[PDB]
Amino acid sequence: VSQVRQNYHSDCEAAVNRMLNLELYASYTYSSMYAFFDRDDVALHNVAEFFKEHSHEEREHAEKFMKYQNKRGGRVVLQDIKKPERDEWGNTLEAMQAALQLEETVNQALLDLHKLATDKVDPHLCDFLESEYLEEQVKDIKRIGDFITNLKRLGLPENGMGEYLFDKHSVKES
Amino acid sequence: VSQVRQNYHSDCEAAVNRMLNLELYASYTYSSMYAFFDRDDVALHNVAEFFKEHSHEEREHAEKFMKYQNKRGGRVVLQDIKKPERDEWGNTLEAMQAALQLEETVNQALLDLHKLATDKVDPHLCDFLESEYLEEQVKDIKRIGDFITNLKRLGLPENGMGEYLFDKHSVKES
Amino acid sequence: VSQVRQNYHSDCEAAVNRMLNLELYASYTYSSMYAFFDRDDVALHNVAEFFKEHSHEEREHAEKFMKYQNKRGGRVVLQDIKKPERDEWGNTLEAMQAALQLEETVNQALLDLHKLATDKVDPHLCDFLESEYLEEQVKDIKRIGDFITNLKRLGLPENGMGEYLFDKHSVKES
Amino acid sequence: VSQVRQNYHSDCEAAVNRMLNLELYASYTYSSMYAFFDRDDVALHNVAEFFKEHSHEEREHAEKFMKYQNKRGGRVVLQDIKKPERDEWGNTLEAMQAALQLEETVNQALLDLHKLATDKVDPHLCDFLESEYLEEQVKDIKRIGDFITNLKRLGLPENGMGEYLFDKHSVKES
Ligand SMILES: [Cl-]
Ligand SMILES: [Cl-]
Ligand SMILES: [Cl-]
Ligand SMILES: [Cl-]
Ligand SMILES: [Cl-]
Ligand SMILES: [Cl-]
Ligand SMILES: [Cl-]
Ligand SMILES: [Cl-]
Ligand SMILES: [Cl-]
Ligand SMILES: [Cl-]
Ligand SMILES: [Cl-]
Ligand SMILES: [Cl-]
Ligand SMILES: [Cl-]
Ligand SMILES: [Cl-]
Ligand SMILES: [Cl-]
Ligand SMILES: [Cl-]
Ligand SMILES: [Cl-]
Ligand SMILES: [Cl-]
Ligand SMILES: [Cl-]
Ligand SMILES: [Cl-]
Ligand SMILES: [Cl-]
Ligand SMILES: [Cl-]
Ligand SMILES: [Cl-]
Ligand SMILES: [Cl-]
Ligand SMILES: [Cl-]
Ligand SMILES: [Cl-]
Ligand SMILES: [Cl-]
Ligand SMILES: [Cl-]
Ligand SMILES: [Cl-]
Ligand SMILES: [Cl-]
Ligand SMILES: [Cl-]
Ligand SMILES: [Cl-]
Ligand SMILES: [Cl-]
Ligand SMILES: [Cl-]
Ligand SMILES: [Cl-]
Ligand SMILES: [Cl-]
Ligand SMILES: [Cl-]
Ligand SMILES: [Cl-]
Ligand SMILES: [Cl-]
Ligand SMILES: [Cl-]
Ligand SMILES: [Cl-]
Ligand SMILES: [Cl-]
Ligand SMILES: [Cl-]
Ligand SMILES: [Cl-]
Ligand SMILES: [Mg+2]
Ligand SMILES: [Mg+2]
Ligand SMILES: [Mg+2]
Ligand SMILES: [Mg+2]
Ligand SMILES: [Mg+2]
Ligand SMILES: [Mg+2]
Ligand SMILES: [Mg+2]
Ligand SMILES: [Mg+2]
Ligand SMILES: [Mg+2]
Ligand SMILES: [Mg+2]
Ligand SMILES: [Mg+2]
Ligand SMILES: [Mg+2]
Ligand SMILES: [Mg+2]
Ligand SMILES: [Mg+2]
Ligand SMILES: [Mg+2]
Ligand SMILES: [Mg+2]
Ligand SMILES: [Mg+2]
Ligand SMILES: [Mg+2]
Ligand SMILES: [Mg+2]
Ligand SMILES: [Mg+2]
Ligand SMILES: [Mg+2]
Ligand SMILES: [Mg+2]
Ligand SMILES: [Mg+2]
Ligand SMILES: [Mg+2]
Ligand SMILES: [Mg+2]
Ligand SMILES: [Mg+2]
Ligand SMILES: [Mg+2]
Ligand SMILES: [Mg+2]
Ligand SMILES: [Mg+2]
Ligand SMILES: [Mg+2]
Ligand SMILES: [Mg+2]
Ligand SMILES: [Mg+2]
Ligand SMILES: [Mg+2]
Ligand SMILES: [Mg+2]
Ligand SMILES: [Mg+2]
Ligand SMILES: [Mg+2]
Repeated sequence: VSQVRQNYHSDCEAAVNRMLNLELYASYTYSSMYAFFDRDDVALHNVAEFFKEHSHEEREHAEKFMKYQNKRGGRVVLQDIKKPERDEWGNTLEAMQAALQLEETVNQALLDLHKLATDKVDPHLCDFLESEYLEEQVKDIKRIGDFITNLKRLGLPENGMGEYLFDKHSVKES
Repeated sequence: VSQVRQNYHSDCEAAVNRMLNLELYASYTYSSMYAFFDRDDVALHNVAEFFKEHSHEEREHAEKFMKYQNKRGGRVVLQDIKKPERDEWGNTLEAMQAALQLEETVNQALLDLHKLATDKVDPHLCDFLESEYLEEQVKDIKRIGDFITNLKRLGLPENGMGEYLFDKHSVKES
Repeated sequence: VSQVRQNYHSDCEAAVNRMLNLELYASYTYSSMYAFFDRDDVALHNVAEFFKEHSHEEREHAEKFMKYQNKRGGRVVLQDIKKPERDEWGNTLEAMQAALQLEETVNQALLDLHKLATDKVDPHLCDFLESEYLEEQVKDIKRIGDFITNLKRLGLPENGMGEYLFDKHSVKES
Repeated sequence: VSQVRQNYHSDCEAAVNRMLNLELYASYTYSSMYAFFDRDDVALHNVAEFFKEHSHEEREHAEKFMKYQNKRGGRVVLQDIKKPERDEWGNTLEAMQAALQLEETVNQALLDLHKLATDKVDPHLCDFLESEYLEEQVKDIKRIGDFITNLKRLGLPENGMGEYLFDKHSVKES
């Protein structure tokens, strides 16, 4: 047993490792989206850079779980990072719809971990999730939902001019 | 009778309280518009912020009537602030049309108060309305009429791309 | 159902709308206090400005609930904003006593919402209340209790010189 | 007839000369108050300086009527400036009560001149009064009423400590 370990349940330790893996998985999916939108036959570079930044964010969130695990005296255990579900992402609407689902999946895992931390009476883990994850998750989901509404408004998937304009005006110029 | 009161008719005092209530009512309607355009299924954030700023303006104009009332030795009497007529506002065109009607209503109440102040030979109240309200009212009505013309030009309500572009180009970026 | 909605109970959504209304109600009561202390026959302008600032704070806290509601995919539903319980507020002691009761009422509604969020296993709503409301509420209650103790010390309600001095020294010069 | 004169009734010209005299009269009364509060056996120097500043303000307002008269092609006609009604002013309360009455008298003369300008269809004279006089008059009356309320609160005329404190805290330090 680690000399620092206190009030840290084995189940929470294991769930933190799973959460670490899921954040790496999410980062990898966003990287795939980046590379798709960077293609010469897709060529929406502001959308591409949005996904690249989100890939970096998810990787940072993985690293935070690693640091957390060690702070509590748990032990980081890594597994394979599964490739993304798709090799190509259709268009900006399809990608953002997939991003929404991914954020919802990550959010459910965070909420499930909070339930487990609550069940095991671990307020430090509860605080960690609430302070570092749950609100930024809600913000990201809201942003992507807002995007989807605008892409539909712009006539995606059929309206290429709409898709062009989204890339110029809804995501930051890169 | 207040020690400061001079040339201030009871009818004007009461009409100032009604005007205070109407400005609060107007502020509340603009707040509702703000919240509508902030929805994830509406998501026109520059339009939303336009209405939020107008809500704050109308609240400031209410406060100015309160300060006025006391300066003249009248007594502020508050009533309920009625909820807005609608819970949802359709789209940017419908909202701006409602905003135009609201500004016209507020303008008519201001013009009616000026008539009353004139009838009661109250030049200080006349000056107040002319200097602090009537011209800014005309400017706001003109701005919103200009907006409506452009929203029609852009093909509202059917043309979502038009609605998107209005939000990017006609209202200030927030 | 909103595309962003996750782990958000209908009961919580409705309680958030009620909380929004209560903050608007509170703002309106403080506005009334402002106008009372601004009267020529009351004329305690630092006290007046204290209440004006608190009215603006409560309105900002209402706006935060609106933004919250939309972030979670709930729907803002507005009701009338009831006028304050009194048209005149006696003196600084009576007003501060009413302010204390109002803050206690708002605090109880916040604590009740936290209980509901807890019952519905909504940690994001719990965090929101804890991070944005509950501590600032405790601070405001403490400040007003401290004020009441000093107003009693100063001999309110009978001691006008005491009331004058409170306005010069206990609330910020405006 | 002056080469510049247009739409300027003889009655208005004469009333402007009377108004000029009244402003000089008012200035002189405030000067008397200044000298009273400067006495070694009165010695309220912030109150004294308040009245001195008001004497200078009223003299500037006289000068503005002179300039007005010439701008319209009327002719400045001066009369004696009557000494103030009192040689000594009692205490701060009595003085402020007299100041209130004086401001009310000046305000009534301004309102009477506005009525005359209205009757003679002189919008330039109306504008002049509204823009340069009527609102600053209302502000001064409000300020002095507020002062009187506070002097009563402080226990004037009997409470010397109250009178001392007013001089330190309600009027600007000179
Ligand atoms: Cl342990
Ligand atoms: Cl423990
Ligand atoms: Cl364990
Ligand atoms: Cl895993
Ligand atoms: Cl596998
Ligand atoms: Cl694929
Ligand atoms: Cl495409
Ligand atoms: Cl967070
Ligand atoms: Cl958006
Ligand atoms: Cl289309
Ligand atoms: Cl957008
Ligand atoms: Cl009157
Ligand atoms: Cl009159
Ligand atoms: Cl009347
Ligand atoms: Cl009303
Ligand atoms: Cl009703
Ligand atoms: Cl509706
Ligand atoms: Cl729309
Ligand atoms: Cl104006
Ligand atoms: Cl325009
Ligand atoms: Cl069209
Ligand atoms: Cl435009
Ligand atoms: Cl839900
Ligand atoms: Cl859940
Ligand atoms: Cl539900
Ligand atoms: Cl309600
Ligand atoms: Cl009711
Ligand atoms: Cl009452
Ligand atoms: Cl009082
Ligand atoms: Cl807080
Ligand atoms: Cl204190
Ligand atoms: Cl006492
Ligand atoms: Cl204090
Ligand atoms: Cl003429
Ligand atoms: Cl003419
Ligand atoms: Cl003539
Ligand atoms: Cl004369
Ligand atoms: Cl004589
Ligand atoms: Cl005398
Ligand atoms: Cl004295
Ligand atoms: Cl003025
Ligand atoms: Cl004062
Ligand atoms: Cl006393
Ligand atoms: Cl004062
Ligand atoms: Mg060891
Ligand atoms: Mg284990
Ligand atoms: Mg595989
Ligand atoms: Mg618990
Ligand atoms: Mg936080
Ligand atoms: Mg984020
Ligand atoms: Mg996120
Ligand atoms: Mg996240
Ligand atoms: Mg463009
Ligand atoms: Mg552009
Ligand atoms: Mg009285
Ligand atoms: Mg009345
Ligand atoms: Mg109703
Ligand atoms: Mg007229
Ligand atoms: Mg103007
Ligand atoms: Mg305006
Ligand atoms: Mg307006
Ligand atoms: Mg207006
Ligand atoms: Mg939907
Ligand atoms: Mg419901
Ligand atoms: Mg009622
Ligand atoms: Mg917390
Ligand atoms: Mg905190
Ligand atoms: Mg606070
Ligand atoms: Mg509070
Ligand atoms: Mg609070
Ligand atoms: Mg002191
Ligand atoms: Mg001091
Ligand atoms: Mg000549
Ligand atoms: Mg003549
Ligand atoms: Mg004589
Ligand atoms: Mg006029
Ligand atoms: Mg003016
Ligand atoms: Mg003045
Ligand atoms: Mg004046
Ligand atoms: Mg004046």
